[PDB]
Amino acid sequence: REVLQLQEEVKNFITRENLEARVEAALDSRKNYNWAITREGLVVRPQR
Amino acid sequence: KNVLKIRRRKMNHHKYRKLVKKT
Amino acid sequence: YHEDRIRAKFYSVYGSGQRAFDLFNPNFKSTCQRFVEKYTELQKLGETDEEKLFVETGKALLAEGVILRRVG
Amino acid sequence: TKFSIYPPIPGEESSLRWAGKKFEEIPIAHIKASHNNTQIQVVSASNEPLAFASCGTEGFRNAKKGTGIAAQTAGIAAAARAKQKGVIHIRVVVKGLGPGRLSAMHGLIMGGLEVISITDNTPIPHNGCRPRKARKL
Amino acid sequence: DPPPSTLLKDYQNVPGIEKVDDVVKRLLSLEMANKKEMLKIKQEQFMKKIVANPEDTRSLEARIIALSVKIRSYEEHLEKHRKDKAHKRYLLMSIDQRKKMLKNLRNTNYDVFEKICWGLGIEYTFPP
Amino acid sequence: PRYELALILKAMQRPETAATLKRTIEALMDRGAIVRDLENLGERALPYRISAHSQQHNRGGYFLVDFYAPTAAVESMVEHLSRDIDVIRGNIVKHPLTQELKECEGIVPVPLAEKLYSTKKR
Amino acid sequence: RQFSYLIENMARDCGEYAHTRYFRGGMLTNARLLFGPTVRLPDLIIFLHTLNNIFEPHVAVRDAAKMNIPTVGI
Amino acid sequence: KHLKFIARTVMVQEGNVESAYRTLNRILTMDGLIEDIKHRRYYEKPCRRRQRESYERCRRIYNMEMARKINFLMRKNRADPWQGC
Amino acid sequence: TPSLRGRLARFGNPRKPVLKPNKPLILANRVGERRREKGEATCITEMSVMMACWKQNEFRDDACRKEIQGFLDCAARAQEARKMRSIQETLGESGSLLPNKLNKLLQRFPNKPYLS
Amino acid sequence: SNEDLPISMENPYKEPLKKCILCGKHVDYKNVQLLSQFVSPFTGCIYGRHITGLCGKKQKEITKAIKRAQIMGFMPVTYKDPAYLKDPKVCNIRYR
RNA sequence: AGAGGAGACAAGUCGUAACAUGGUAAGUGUACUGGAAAGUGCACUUGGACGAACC
RNA sequence: AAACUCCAGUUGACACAAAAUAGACUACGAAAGUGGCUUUAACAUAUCUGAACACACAAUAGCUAAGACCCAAACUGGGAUUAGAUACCCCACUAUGCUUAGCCCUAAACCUCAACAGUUAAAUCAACAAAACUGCUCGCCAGAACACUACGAGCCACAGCUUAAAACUCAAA
Ligand code: FES
Ligand SMILES: [Mg+2]
Ligand SMILES: [Mg+2]
Ligand SMILES: [Mg+2]
Ligand SMILES: [Mg+2]
Ligand SMILES: [Mg+2]
Ligand SMILES: [Mg+2]
Ligand SMILES: [Mg+2]
Ligand SMILES: [Mg+2]
Ligand SMILES: [Mg+2]
Ligand SMILES: [Mg+2]
Ligand SMILES: [Mg+2]
Ligand SMILES: [Mg+2]
Ligand SMILES: [Mg+2]
Ligand SMILES: [Mg+2]
Ligand SMILES: [Mg+2]
Repeated sequence: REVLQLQEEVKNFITRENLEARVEAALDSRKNYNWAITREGLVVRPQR
Repeated sequence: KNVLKIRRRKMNHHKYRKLVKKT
Repeated sequence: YHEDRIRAKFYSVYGSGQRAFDLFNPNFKSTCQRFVEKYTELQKLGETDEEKLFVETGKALLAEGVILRRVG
Repeated sequence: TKFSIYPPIPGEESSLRWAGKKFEEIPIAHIKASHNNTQIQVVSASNEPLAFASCGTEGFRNAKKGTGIAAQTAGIAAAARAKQKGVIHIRVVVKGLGPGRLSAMHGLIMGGLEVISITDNTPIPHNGCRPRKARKL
Repeated sequence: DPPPSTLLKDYQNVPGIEKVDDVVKRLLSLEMANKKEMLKIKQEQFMKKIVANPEDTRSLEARIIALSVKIRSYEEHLEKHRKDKAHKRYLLMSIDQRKKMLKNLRNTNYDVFEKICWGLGIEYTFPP
Repeated sequence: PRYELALILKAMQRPETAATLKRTIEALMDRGAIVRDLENLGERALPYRISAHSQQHNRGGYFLVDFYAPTAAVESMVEHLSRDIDVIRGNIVKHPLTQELKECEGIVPVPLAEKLYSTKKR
Repeated sequence: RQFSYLIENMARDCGEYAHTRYFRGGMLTNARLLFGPTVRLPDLIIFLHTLNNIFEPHVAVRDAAKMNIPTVGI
Repeated sequence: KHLKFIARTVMVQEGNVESAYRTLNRILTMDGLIEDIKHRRYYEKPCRRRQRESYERCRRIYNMEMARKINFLMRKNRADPWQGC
Repeated sequence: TPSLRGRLARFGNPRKPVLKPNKPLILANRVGERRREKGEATCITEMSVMMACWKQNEFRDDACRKEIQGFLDCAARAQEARKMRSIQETLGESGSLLPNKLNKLLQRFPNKPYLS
Repeated sequence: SNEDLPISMENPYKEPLKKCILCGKHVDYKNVQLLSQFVSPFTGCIYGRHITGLCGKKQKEITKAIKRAQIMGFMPVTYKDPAYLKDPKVCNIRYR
């Protein structure tokens, strides 16, 4: 199962072919790892 | 405990070192 | 005791009964004790599934007219 | 609104003002309170010196420098000079835990300067240089 | 050393691993894994080469082979870190433990002891 | 192993940033890494002033490069990022998702220690 | 002290004796001095509370054991 | 290298400089900065530092346990219910 | 409360000791006395104002009357506040309880580091 | 034998062990918003476990993540990031 | 045989090093220095203490 | 007081040094030791004890050779104190602390509590300390002082380290 999942993932990897397209897509996109926690243990996502 | 034995050994060692330095 | 698991589940589900314990009356039956008695009666009737037995106990007590307000 | 002890942040829109000046523009009063001295320098937000006063500059000498009284006198002198130069409100930044850490501030208030904020800038190394050896007393 | 293209010990016995992408083979190879995976592959190779039962790990032979692999790893580590006293001690203690294990194996099973010595290239020398 | 290169690049226009990212990923591939994803965290003011290649940076563009590289390529990539001028600061870590989170039942209470001193009368 | 009055009343009603106050040192092992050479010590001591007010055994337990007085006790 | 007028800064409320300085000192004390500065005036040798830390940890344990006992028994400070017996 | 498990040097404790107390970690049946706070010189600011006015006015009391009166009022307030502070310490309202009453309470419920 | 005698079994009334607020959640050095919840607003000092309330494992994870973020340019060292001053207060400490 | 060391004998002389926080806590290793006990640096030990709720 | 005023204060640039808070955690290592971050290698033994006849380590200090040098600091010099002050207090600076390559191999190297397995039963237990024990094994001990000494021997150590006595003396220690 892990090998099958890895084979599925490999399709989306950055190669020397789609390097420029993926770089442009990354520049256009944004990734947020920020989220706060509450005293009750609930995650609070940013307002984006 | 007290350090009387340690003090005796300390004086012995100090005097021995000074004797070695002298001679 | 065997009834202790039933009592703990009852306290977790319906919370402490709004009826007040009267520890001076030796024949006092708390709402939890009534639940335990009904559960034991139904278990003697052949039912074995714990969740189904609990649900039937709650439904029977509600039908008899017992107030059983779940904590959630 | 509710008063906040946190200072306003540069780059953020803040309604707080002091004589029409933003928090980023208020002059800064640096109070170095050493164990034997207290020095107070008033500078502009653009880092232009305006006044300077230390316990030594007030005629206090030797152990008399490291007292609350000398620091208060230095604060009064520095505040007077700053007010002569046109300073009204100040952001106080104090470094050191000398006797003149607080009294000097009082002197500024006695001199006629309003303290809008107080900041501690005491140099606390994260285990950098090694200080001198412990005294035997 | 095993070739870097060698698959990991866990992934070499999954069906159809030869039909996966070359990138997948790289990921599951010893190239994209730490040195301990290479040590495990070496241990498996030595077991298949020497011991009668490759699936037995509690036997004295399996312990000797594993300790030999650990000793080789320690020597390779010390060749680069010549001032690593902790690993020097580990190497010396492992050498002594392997000598003890070889003494026990020689006392118990001599033919298997000879097979161990030949396969692992151990020259068992009696202590002075 | 699986590594994550956290990269802070000099705040530049889009062509320069794209060229720098392409150069970095190409260097990773040349050293043997298989790049899996490039995640942009955006451009933000740095928490503190950074002096890199005789230039003080107040803002930087944050990116992540998840990849699988042989253990020997990490040192070479660190050297390459050190030599680069467009990189304010680059740090390669082991990928956090690799380390699986062991389940925690809960905070086990610590009872007060007992029998630390003899029960003889004092 | 919650039951001192009740125990004293019970002892008076039954004709026996009570001690619900601070047990002075020697009321049993030194009775011949405190009371007199002809004092008669109890032949049975009943503790309705074997612990003193600091959660230690009542000294009268040990003293009655010394004086060979059987002790009934809750 | 960090921004200024963010760390260890307390805004004065209506010219109450006394209270602002008290709050700043309380913040520094609770964060332990004041004790750190005082101990960093002269170098504390590692053996002395370990001895001080051990003494302070034992003191903290004892003080917390004594406070717990005092709070536990404080309810028993009420009036004597069996006065005279 | 900080843990004590495996801290002290004891038999069966494999690790080196964490704590090395010079006294046994056993609760005493008494608390420390109500420690006095070392008095600081008071009314220094008003004294400074008065003395500066004296220096400016050549120590002429007529000109400095206001500051002199302020300093005198501060001195009287300080003395009366010291007396009131002694009264408050006798009262014990500021603390949760006086050390004497706390010692009485601990006497009622003593620590038992022994068997009986 | 006797039916009314007690039976050996686990404590049915035992409440589940209290879980730290971060139990089961991944702590990452890039999550500066979360890490800022455990640092002093004024001095940037990492709060102790008696303040945060986290277990030992999560306290160590938070500490290492904060150090990594501070050294790698994700997090300020001498103060809490002002953008995170209004985040939920999960630390048992009051200065005022 | 000129001398060194130890112990006893016990004086007088110069200080007061240790025993109390012994008035600079004591001590170990080591290095340097000093009329002399000894002093100081560096690391270590408690065979010291830190007064033991808050203040 | 001496000393520095090419000094002090702000701002900016700025390290072969040291690693606040976390740490109220008690983890790793055989011990010595190890509390900034990242990566690589990596933390012996599927019975236990076992080398002082070996092998490998061993804080700090110290030697040798080449570098770094912010800060600290033996020695030294100056100021002060003192009857004196070869110290405590203040100032300046060096060896040294750091890096690399070898040495030296000592500590109150002590948690003065050996390794392994087990017990809490009692007859628990001189005192204090950190409760009393059992089985097994190794190492050590046999009045004080002479004595961490002399001689002999070994060592890269040459005013050294390890092993280590005896004579005279006392009724104690
Ligand atoms: S409470 Fe679950 S890991 Fe801390
Ligand atoms: Mg002698
Ligand atoms: Mg003396
Ligand atoms: Mg002394
Ligand atoms: Mg010394
Ligand atoms: Mg000297
Ligand atoms: Mg062994
Ligand atoms: Mg060494
Ligand atoms: Mg130097
Ligand atoms: Mg210097
Ligand atoms: Mg000096
Ligand atoms: Mg360094
Ligand atoms: Mg040690
Ligand atoms: Mg020696
Ligand atoms: Mg010798
Ligand atoms: Mg010889």
